[PDB]
Amino acid sequence: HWGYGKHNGPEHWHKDFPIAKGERQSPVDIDTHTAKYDPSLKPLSVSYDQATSLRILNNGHAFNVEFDDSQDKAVLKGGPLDGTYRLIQFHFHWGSLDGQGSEHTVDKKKYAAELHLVHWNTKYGDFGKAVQQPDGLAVLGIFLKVGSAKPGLQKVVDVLDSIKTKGKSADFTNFDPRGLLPESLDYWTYPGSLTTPPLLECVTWIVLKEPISVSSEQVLKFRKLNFNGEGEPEELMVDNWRPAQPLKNRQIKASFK
Ligand SMILES: CCc1cc2c(cc1OS(N)(=O)=O)CC[C@@H]1[C@@H]2CC[C@]2(C)[C@@H](OS(N)(=O)=O)CC[C@@H]12
Ligand SMILES: [Zn+2]
Ligand SMILES: [Zn+2]
Repeated sequence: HWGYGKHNGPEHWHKDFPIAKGERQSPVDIDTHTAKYDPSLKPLSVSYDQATSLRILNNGHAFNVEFDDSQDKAVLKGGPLDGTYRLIQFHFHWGSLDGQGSEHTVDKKKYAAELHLVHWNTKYGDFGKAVQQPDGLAVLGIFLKVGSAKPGLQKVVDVLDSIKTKGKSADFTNFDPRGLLPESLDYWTYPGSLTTPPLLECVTWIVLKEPISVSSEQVLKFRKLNFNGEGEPEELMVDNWRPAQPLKNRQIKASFK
């Protein structure tokens, strides 16, 4: 089964998922000097006030905080998008060291981690149908750097020991994702794909310019999670990120000067 090891990592994915070598794969390196400022781009609209988290799960790749997407309780709109996109879940990608971990890079710089808030286009009814569409998903990417602690992330960090291994899950209600956002919503945007199999090219990527800072203690608790399932040889869950892919015939647009 695909993973992030020497024998089943990103380099091996194309065998079971040919689209890994497609025309609009993600992540990609964001060259801030070649990114085009587009004055017609609109401010991003993040409406997370009625968000309803349900639980946190360790899927063997990363951990997911899921939300109730049966109503327009937490949506992303505006920016480069048309219509409404419902938040279904958020997860992270981190490294074994602070110098690596993010999937997207900025002028080749890699951050310690990357938060992905996944939303699907409401015009497609459900997430399953959305992924089969070129504009079915909108993933808000937010870089994480190590420094001061992020208060809004502590509730997440403290429950990880309860889902240490693959398959484990636990209730996780009333978590507010607004505590995970940086001050500015300035962003870069480009058409891409899921960064893990099935690697479907259904994503409008929106990557925030301003990263959030987390403490070394917080990211350390991320690295204590396991890739393996309970009762198996321990393999720490680290470096679950896919490297940058060829931009090909795409242009990264910036919402700010
Ligand atoms: C709905 C299609 C589908 C998608 C996804 C999975 C299983 C799926 O079902 S399948 N292919 O096994 O029948 C498992 C891994 C999922 C992926 C959708 C995109 C996800 C949330 C990724 O988000 S990301 N990095 O922002 O692109 C992380 C894990 C990914
Ligand atoms: Zn899996
Ligand atoms: Zn992701």
